[PDB]
Amino acid sequence: DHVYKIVELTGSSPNGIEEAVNNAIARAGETLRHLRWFEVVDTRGHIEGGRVNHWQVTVKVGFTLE
Amino acid sequence: DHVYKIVELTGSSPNGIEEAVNNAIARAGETLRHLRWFEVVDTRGHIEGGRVNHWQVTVKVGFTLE
Amino acid sequence: DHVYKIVELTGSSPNGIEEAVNNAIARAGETLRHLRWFEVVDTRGHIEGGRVNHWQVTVKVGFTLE
Amino acid sequence: DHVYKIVELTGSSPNGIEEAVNNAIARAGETLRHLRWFEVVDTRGHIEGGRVNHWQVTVKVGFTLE
Amino acid sequence: DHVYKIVELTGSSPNGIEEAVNNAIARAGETLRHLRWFEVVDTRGHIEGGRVNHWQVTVKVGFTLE
Amino acid sequence: DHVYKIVELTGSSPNGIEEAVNNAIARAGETLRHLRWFEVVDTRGHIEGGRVNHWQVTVKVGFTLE
Amino acid sequence: DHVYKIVELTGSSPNGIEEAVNNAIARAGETLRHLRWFEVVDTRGHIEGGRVNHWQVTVKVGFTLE
Amino acid sequence: DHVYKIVELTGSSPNGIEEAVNNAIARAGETLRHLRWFEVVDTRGHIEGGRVNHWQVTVKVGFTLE
Amino acid sequence: DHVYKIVELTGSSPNGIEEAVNNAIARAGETLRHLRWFEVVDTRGHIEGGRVNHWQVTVKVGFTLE
Amino acid sequence: DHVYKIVELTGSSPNGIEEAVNNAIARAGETLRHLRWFEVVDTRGHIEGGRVNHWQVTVKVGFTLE
Amino acid sequence: DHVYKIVELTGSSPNGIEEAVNNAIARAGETLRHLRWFEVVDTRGHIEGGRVNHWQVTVKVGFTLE
Amino acid sequence: DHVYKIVELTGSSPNGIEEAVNNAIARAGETLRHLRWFEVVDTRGHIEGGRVNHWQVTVKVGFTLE
Ligand SMILES: Cc1cc2nc3c(=O)[nH]c(=O)nc-3n(C[C@H](O)[C@H](O)[C@H](O)CO)c2cc1C
Ligand SMILES: Cc1cc2nc3c(=O)[nH]c(=O)nc-3n(C[C@H](O)[C@H](O)[C@H](O)CO)c2cc1C
Ligand SMILES: Cc1cc2nc3c(=O)[nH]c(=O)nc-3n(C[C@H](O)[C@H](O)[C@H](O)CO)c2cc1C
Ligand SMILES: Cc1cc2nc3c(=O)[nH]c(=O)nc-3n(C[C@H](O)[C@H](O)[C@H](O)CO)c2cc1C
Ligand SMILES: Cc1cc2nc3c(=O)[nH]c(=O)nc-3n(C[C@H](O)[C@H](O)[C@H](O)CO)c2cc1C
Ligand SMILES: Cc1cc2nc3c(=O)[nH]c(=O)nc-3n(C[C@H](O)[C@H](O)[C@H](O)CO)c2cc1C
Ligand SMILES: Cc1cc2nc3c(=O)[nH]c(=O)nc-3n(C[C@H](O)[C@H](O)[C@H](O)CO)c2cc1C
Ligand SMILES: Cc1cc2nc3c(=O)[nH]c(=O)nc-3n(C[C@H](O)[C@H](O)[C@H](O)CO)c2cc1C
Ligand SMILES: Cc1cc2nc3c(=O)[nH]c(=O)nc-3n(C[C@H](O)[C@H](O)[C@H](O)CO)c2cc1C
Ligand SMILES: Cc1cc2nc3c(=O)[nH]c(=O)nc-3n(C[C@H](O)[C@H](O)[C@H](O)CO)c2cc1C
Ligand SMILES: Cc1cc2nc3c(=O)[nH]c(=O)nc-3n(C[C@H](O)[C@H](O)[C@H](O)CO)c2cc1C
Ligand SMILES: Cc1cc2nc3c(=O)[nH]c(=O)nc-3n(C[C@H](O)[C@H](O)[C@H](O)CO)c2cc1C
Ligand SMILES: [Cl-]
Ligand SMILES: [Cl-]
Ligand SMILES: [Cl-]
Ligand SMILES: [Cl-]
Ligand SMILES: [Cl-]
Ligand SMILES: [Cl-]
Ligand SMILES: [Cl-]
Ligand SMILES: [Cl-]
Ligand SMILES: [Cl-]
Ligand SMILES: [Cl-]
Ligand SMILES: [Cl-]
Ligand SMILES: [Cl-]
Ligand SMILES: [Cl-]
Ligand SMILES: [Cl-]
Ligand SMILES: [Cl-]
Ligand SMILES: [Cl-]
Ligand SMILES: [Cl-]
Ligand SMILES: [Cl-]
Ligand SMILES: [Cl-]
Ligand SMILES: [Cl-]
Ligand SMILES: [Cl-]
Ligand SMILES: [Cl-]
Ligand SMILES: [Cl-]
Ligand SMILES: [Cl-]
Repeated sequence: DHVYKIVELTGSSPNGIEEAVNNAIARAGETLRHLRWFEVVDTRGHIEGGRVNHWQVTVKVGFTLE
Repeated sequence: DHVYKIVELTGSSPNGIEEAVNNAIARAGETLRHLRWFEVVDTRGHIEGGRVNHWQVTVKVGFTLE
Repeated sequence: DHVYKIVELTGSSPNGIEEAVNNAIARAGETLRHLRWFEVVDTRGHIEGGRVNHWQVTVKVGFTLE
Repeated sequence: DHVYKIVELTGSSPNGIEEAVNNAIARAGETLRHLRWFEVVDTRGHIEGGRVNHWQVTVKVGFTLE
Repeated sequence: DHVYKIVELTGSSPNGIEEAVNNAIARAGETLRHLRWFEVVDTRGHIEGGRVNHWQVTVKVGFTLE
Repeated sequence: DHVYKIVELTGSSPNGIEEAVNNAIARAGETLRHLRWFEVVDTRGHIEGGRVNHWQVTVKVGFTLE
Repeated sequence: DHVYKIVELTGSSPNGIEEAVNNAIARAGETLRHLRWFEVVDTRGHIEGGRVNHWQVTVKVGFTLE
Repeated sequence: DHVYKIVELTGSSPNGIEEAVNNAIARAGETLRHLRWFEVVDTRGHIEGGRVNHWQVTVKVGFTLE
Repeated sequence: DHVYKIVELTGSSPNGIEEAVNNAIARAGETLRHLRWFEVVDTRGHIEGGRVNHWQVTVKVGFTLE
Repeated sequence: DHVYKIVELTGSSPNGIEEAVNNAIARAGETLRHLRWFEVVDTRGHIEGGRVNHWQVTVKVGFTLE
Repeated sequence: DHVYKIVELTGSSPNGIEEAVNNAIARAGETLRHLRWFEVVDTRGHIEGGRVNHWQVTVKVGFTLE
Repeated sequence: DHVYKIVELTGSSPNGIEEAVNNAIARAGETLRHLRWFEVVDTRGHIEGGRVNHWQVTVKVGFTLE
């Protein structure tokens, strides 16, 4: 039966990890269809002043190809 | 002296990463004894609609065998 | 152009992942200068009673050497 | 001269590993062109009753961009 | 919500890879309950004469703890 | 705030590593927009006679989705 | 044929690496049966004063399930 | 006691994974002696038309040196 | 006898990989002493226009502590 | 609460692994303070004649920053 | 059809990465036959004065056994 | 200048890790020439009764080809 595609995206947020991945999954939902699962590959961030100003979570999203 | 066992559990939460690991550690605490440390091995999730509905954190938990 | 040094630090917090990394980055900012980016290498923790009492996030922080 | 794109797909089959990858490569062949090589990244599966009902092989497929 | 345990088992078979994992999953199903997914970690084997006499596939099996 | 996509490309050159990645980035720039960073994942090549005739560098390219 | 379970243990010793793994295998031998092979995953330790006071070797032990 | 050498071979087959490794092991058995164990390192393949025409399993074979 | 320290630095150059590492090693040579070996951990870069404007090679440098 | 720094050192000894790491930890203890834990990253060595004359164990040492 | 052997060599050069691998492939072509592909495993080097005097690229070369 | 070959051997010993590698390096020195360095890839062992009877250290040995 089924075939899936896995794209790598990195979501950003000034607020934290969960927010960063949700942004990435929201932006994927706009353009792709049948989002099933994801996997966090990596957590990074930008430092401004002496503080984190962007959390950057890169993520693999699995979705059904029809 | 002592010997430790490491078990692999994956906790689930609709709320996020810290809640998902806490759930895993709570469930381990009911059945095992002398939980000492843990390590996150992996963060994954399920997507429903175009949103994350389950954060799935898999974790290794170390505990003393007596 | 520029050369950067990457140091490995692990931040601690009784509250969670983002707080743990912020602590690490705060302490780095006191002593180093020109902090540019970071990467999370590893999330660990201590368990007291049957609950997490310390989140330990180890992180690599990149900063410009002048 | 040539530049290649690598896409990550996961093929499914109730029958086994080879069949799962063939399904993934068939579905890629429908939409893409000049498939040259593949690499198995990962073998997973779903368990129903106490038996495997889906073999899930994830695969990287390299193809020529023209 | 839910919590899963992941155990590592290595199944054996003189016939090949799918049979080896099925054996492992069968033996897990006898003793454990609510087997949900698995992941192949590793494929090894024993060589007798100049031929493979045992396929050894080590696998991670996830199951719901209730 | 922002969201990035990461695509995997492998560039080719009969001259060497830098040229191979530049080709890949050139070809990505024709079709994609807002290329921000890249990472080398892997260096391979084809041998013809007893000499390298193609350097194949596979690379991950990050770019802003708008 | 045979199906094996692999458990992860970490043995401790104030003396060194071999002693640490032997303690882990001894404690496994008390409770499990048909220990066949082991693999070292990791060597760690505790530092007291400015000296190692515990060698911590984590180890995967494979054993036959009957 | 003994000392072993591990050589890396990749076997090929138009039929599948088990056949590919058997070929590699057969060819090793012709030239080497006392083949004891193997480990799969990697599964790759060539695509011709839109179909797999070669399965290429690379494998590490351990054998006793006398 | 001798004990070594390994620091992680990332060198930059608009020209390529070797120049980037040389810059890192030059800047290490100014401040440290007895540089013995290095290892490349990682090759990254910045893209400006549709072209690489900085090669970023991160490197581990080993040097004798006396 | 607390923040730790992890430094990478490689200790040497003509005698063996434990001696090598002890030398590394001794040299760290002279200069740094509040050494808490270590992890072995890697074991290497130099061969002179047809024998090992230096054991080189590289190690990560964690210590409290105050 | 076929069977390949992979050997691991490390080529050296005072000039850089491409030269180092070419040396390794040249020396392999003298003694082996039917060199098909290679893969860079690792880039290291020796530092003399405060400068790189040898680039050491270790490489895996695949060649047809007939 | 120079070119090195890396071979993978696994040394055995009922006594421990250092002895097992020394055996591997001794057996390599009988047949090969100009052994320069080695790296430990892996520590395994056989369990007899409830005790380790063979320590199996696999090692990569680098030697000059002339
Ligand atoms: C090796 C390397 C890694 C970097 N990683 C990141 C990153 O993960 N996130 C980020 O926002 N910027 C990253 N940067 C950009 C960094 O913040 C940069 O030095 C300044 O943004 C421009 O000098 C990286 C730069 C280098 C050289
Ligand atoms: C390779 C692969 C990985 C998957 N990983 C997950 C996961 O991490 N979490 C999850 O809830 N479901 C996972 N699923 C199940 C996925 O959500 C599935 O397609 C639907 O649940 C049923 O089609 C996975 C499926 C595949 C094929
Ligand atoms: C292999 C190993 C790993 C450990 N990792 C951690 C850790 O990540 N964080 C921590 O607070 N303690 C850690 N500990 C210490 C653990 O909590 C310890 O058993 C008690 O603190 C003292 O016995 C570790 C201990 C061992 C043996
Ligand atoms: C960490 C994790 C990994 C999973 N991986 C897979 C998978 O690889 N394939 C799959 O079909 N389902 C997967 N699932 C879904 C699993 O079968 C799930 O529990 C049920 O499908 C719904 O509860 C996964 C779930 C979790 C939590
Ligand atoms: C490093 C090492 C790895 C081994 N791996 C396996 C294995 O994966 N499967 C197996 O049946 N035997 C394995 N053996 C045992 C091997 O077959 C052994 O030499 C004979 O069984 C007894 O000498 C291994 C032995 C060593 C030293
Ligand atoms: C395991 C494997 C890996 C290969 N890798 C490459 C590669 O990285 N680049 C390439 O041009 N060809 C590669 N080839 C193709 C190789 O050059 C092939 O043997 C001839 O091109 C056709 O026989 C590979 C073949 C195999 C079996
Ligand atoms: C990231 C991390 C890793 C640690 N790993 C270990 C370990 O491997 N062994 C150990 O005995 N203690 C470990 N500890 C505990 C460490 O010794 C701790 O700081 C003191 O024991 C209590 O502060 C670890 C602590 C942290 C934060
Ligand atoms: C990065 C890369 C990896 C490759 N891997 C393989 C492989 O695993 N097996 C294979 O038969 N050919 C492989 N090839 C060769 C591929 O099939 C090639 O593009 C055509 O054979 C000649 O253009 C590879 C080529 C590249 C550039
Ligand atoms: C996950 C991630 C990785 C990045 N890595 C790098 C890098 O390696 N080098 C770099 O110069 N900039 C890097 N950047 C910064 C990137 O160029 C950035 O999007 C722009 O510099 C500012 O938006 C990175 C950014 C992200 C989100
Ligand atoms: C890829 C590579 C790795 C090396 N690793 C080591 C090492 O781990 N320890 C060491 O003492 N020397 C090492 N050497 C140096 C080696 O012993 C060298 O050939 C002689 O010391 C000088 O020719 C290495 C050399 C190369 C080319
Ligand atoms: C952990 C370690 C790694 C080393 N790696 C290398 C290497 O990659 N190349 C090299 O030429 N020498 C290497 N050396 C040798 C290093 O240059 C050595 O300190 C001097 O050559 C003799 O003291 C290494 C030494 C150690 C201890
Ligand atoms: C996955 C696997 C790994 C093994 N690894 C080893 C090993 O590292 N050393 C060894 O002596 N035997 C090893 N064996 C052989 C093991 O000891 C075996 O069960 C008995 O020797 C014959 O049943 C392995 C067997 C399996 C299935
Ligand atoms: Cl990917
Ligand atoms: Cl950003
Ligand atoms: Cl996945
Ligand atoms: Cl595990
Ligand atoms: Cl769930
Ligand atoms: Cl641990
Ligand atoms: Cl802490
Ligand atoms: Cl980085
Ligand atoms: Cl499926
Ligand atoms: Cl590839
Ligand atoms: Cl378990
Ligand atoms: Cl999983
Ligand atoms: Cl090409
Ligand atoms: Cl990245
Ligand atoms: Cl302890
Ligand atoms: Cl194993
Ligand atoms: Cl830069
Ligand atoms: Cl090193
Ligand atoms: Cl590091
Ligand atoms: Cl030394
Ligand atoms: Cl650690
Ligand atoms: Cl190898
Ligand atoms: Cl050299
Ligand atoms: Cl090496």
